[PDB]
Amino acid sequence: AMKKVEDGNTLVFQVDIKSNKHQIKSAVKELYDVDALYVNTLIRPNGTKKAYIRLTSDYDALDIANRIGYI
Amino acid sequence: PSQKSFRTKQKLAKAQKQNRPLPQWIRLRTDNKIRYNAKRRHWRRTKLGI
Amino acid sequence: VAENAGHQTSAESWGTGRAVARIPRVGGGGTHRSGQAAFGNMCRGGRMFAPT
Amino acid sequence: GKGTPSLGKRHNKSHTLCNRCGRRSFHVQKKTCSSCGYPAAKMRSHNWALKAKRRRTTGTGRMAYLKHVTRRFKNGFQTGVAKAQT
Amino acid sequence: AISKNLPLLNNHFRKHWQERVRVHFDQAGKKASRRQSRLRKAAKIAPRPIDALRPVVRAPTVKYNRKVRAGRGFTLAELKAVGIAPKYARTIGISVDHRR
Amino acid sequence: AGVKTFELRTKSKEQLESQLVELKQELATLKVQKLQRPSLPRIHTVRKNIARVLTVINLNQRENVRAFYAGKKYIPKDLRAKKTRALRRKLTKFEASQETEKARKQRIAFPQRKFAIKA
RNA sequence: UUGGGCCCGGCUCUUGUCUAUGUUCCUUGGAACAGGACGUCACAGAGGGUGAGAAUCCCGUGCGAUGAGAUGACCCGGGUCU
RNA sequence: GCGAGAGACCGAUAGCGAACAAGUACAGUGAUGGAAAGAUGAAAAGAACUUUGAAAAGAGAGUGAAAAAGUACGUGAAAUUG
RNA sequence: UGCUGUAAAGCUGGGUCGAACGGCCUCUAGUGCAGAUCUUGGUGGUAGUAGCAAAUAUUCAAAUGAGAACUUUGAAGACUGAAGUGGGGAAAGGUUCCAUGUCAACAGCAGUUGGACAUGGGUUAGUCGAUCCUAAGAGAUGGGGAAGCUCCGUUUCAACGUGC
RNA sequence: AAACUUUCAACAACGGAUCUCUUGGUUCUCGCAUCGAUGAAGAACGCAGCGAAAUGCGAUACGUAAUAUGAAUUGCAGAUAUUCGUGAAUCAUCGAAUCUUUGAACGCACAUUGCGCCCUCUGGUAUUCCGGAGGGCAUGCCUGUUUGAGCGUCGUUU
Ligand SMILES: [Zn+2]
Repeated sequence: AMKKVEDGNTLVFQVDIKSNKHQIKSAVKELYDVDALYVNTLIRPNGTKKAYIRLTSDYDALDIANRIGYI
Repeated sequence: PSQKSFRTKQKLAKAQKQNRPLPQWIRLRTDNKIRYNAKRRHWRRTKLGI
Repeated sequence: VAENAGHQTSAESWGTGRAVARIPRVGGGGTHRSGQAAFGNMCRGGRMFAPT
Repeated sequence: GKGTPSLGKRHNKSHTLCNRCGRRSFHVQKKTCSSCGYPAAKMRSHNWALKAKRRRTTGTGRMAYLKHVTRRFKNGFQTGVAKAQT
Repeated sequence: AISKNLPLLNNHFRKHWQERVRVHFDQAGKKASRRQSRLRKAAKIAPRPIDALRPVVRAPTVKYNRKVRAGRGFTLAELKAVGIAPKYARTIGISVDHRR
Repeated sequence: AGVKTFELRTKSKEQLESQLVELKQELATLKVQKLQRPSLPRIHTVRKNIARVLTVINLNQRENVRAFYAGKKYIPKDLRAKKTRALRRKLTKFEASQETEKARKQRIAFPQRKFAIKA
């Protein structure tokens, strides 16, 4: 997941199973004030939903990851 | 198969999570009687029936 | 004793010709109870003779 | 070839999971559960299968609401809140 | 099936009789609870008596003519002779029988 | 053990919702740190704090609706008594005590007397 | 001969709190709750726990006492207002 | 069903099928079928340490009243075996 | 270790063991086993025996390791021979996928290897499918049967638009 | 004579009988009347600092409030936790709540996490399109309200 934060400007989040890409795009905007280029989602073999959120070029995903605090 | 329903895939997720060994700190509890997980399941041996 | 003790089985005799005693036996498969004798006062898990 | 060779041709499920009882007794083509009788309003149950009633009856689940009717009855079906002592 | 000089019996036990066997294990318990019910009923209405006054009547049939026993209620004529209305009589511990 | 429910009951709608938001970012921050600690028992305290603030918000809003409907003929069914289905179908005391004028005249005319014997 | 409404009681139900007398001496034992000696209480020598068979070590038991909540056109006794 | 008190009842192949994560594991397409399985010790005090061994283990040692109680645990019969 | 009794049996010495148990007068019964192709559990002889023989076929060296017929790498010898022992999929399975560690059990020899065991990781869609359509058919409604569970019927003896 | 076979004893095996226990069962008695459209019984999926099950619970998820009580919990860890106290633990009690997806199961459908429509608010240059939040839309029957239909029918006017 961290290779995507660096290379592809993509933030990887665990997301609620009931939420769609419209709600995920709004949520990252409201929580972290960041614009998503797209949201690619995925339901994992353990039953949880994973979201690949690529940010627009205006945002550097590595800076956002440090701000959240997991890198 | 690769083409599966959501309801099928949700049952297969629970079956994976129930197929773990016993956490070892549980054997240290007072009046503990469980020595191992007695409900293990191997894919080739016992089928899920889903 | 319970009125139905030893009689909560669908056991049926295999009949003769299978080299076993003609006592009723549990059907089905996949458990170790399957094929075991039932209903008899001589049988483990059967009902007692003349239940009280 | 009615034994081992014919047993190799089993890949078409006659039953799938039932929405009411979750048991894999829902006949696909009949659209009926052989266990609970879904989608009929009543639950399938027979007096010639007393052991089957044991397997699925009141007390075999959570009784998340009947748990507390006795305790609510014993208090006369109170309305209001408990009063703090002075 | 029929052997020796014995009386011929009529033992009516060819149905599923064992499903309808009532054994009165609760005879003493019912006696005690019946006594407690009787005390509660008496203490509720004391000093008013628990029993209504019953008449005395001849037992029917040529076999019980000689005996006399307690009836169910006093007739309307009998209460009329003592100047008590049946509606009033029922409220002062007297039993009424419109049928006799 | 987190926030005190009696302190929460003295707050307005705006203050309770503001504290709920602060608690949720704290829980979100803890879940990020849980990736590395990984054992972080404080998560339990914040989770029960969110439950308390949500409880107080819900309870406070429910006496407001109760006060609005107080004395009204029709109120929401979740604010009605929840005895049992059968006890709700039962006759009220007024309906159960209804009596015909013929039956009321006879009850009054012939009450059960109080008396004794042997005097 | 006689209507109705409340207020305190009683009854009924549930529930809280409270209560006698050895852990004295010797022996065995890892442990005394065993044996022996001297006792104590008992309206309590039911039962359970505690390192072995414990009334007296602990919880209880027995005896009652005293609070809280309920409930009742269709239980009664008083008040009190119509 | 809920709440109690009992017994010349059974005592783990008995008593409910189930004294245990039992209507569980498991079987069957399905209706359904359906087990086995309680006991170290008062207390893990569940054997530190040394040594041989790749390791499992063994031998010393240690704890314990007892290791003729080491979890493959009270007692430990017979068949069968060295 | 013996004693007593015709006997069923009773008592006793030694060893083992660890929490209850017996004699006598009576009461009571789910009260006595060699058999029932008895029941459940356990154990033998057979017996280190039958056997582990289809699908052409393996060998040398090095590495690893306590240990190599079987693991890895290299060299060779072979085979499937494109209607494959190749490369994908549908059904079915469900994590078997991948990496790391790992050998008690399992892989009817072995095992350092594994679809085993343990810990983690992994499945990204406006365009590929589902989703939509109707097929044989299934089946509500209005009705009509049926004591009823329900049966018939599919626009049907209907005032049928959640119309545009 | 060994070996081997058989018998016996001691010790060690195999196995789990016997003995002794017992938070279980069985039977009898006593007392009580309380499921659900205010959504039951049941099902599925989740929830713990570290849990697979059982137990509990429902995105407020091994629980929230309240009342009572009064120092724990415990296998380890840890307070932005607590101790002459609004205070540890507590399904002790329990009257306030929360209660996912369902299920008689109710917008339609369901081998699909498929497809609508209405109201209010809100984002995207929008009465119409796309997104989000909240609230709604089943059937039979009863009482009532409103709007209607029929030369079924009464009165009146050409
Ligand atoms: Zn079903």
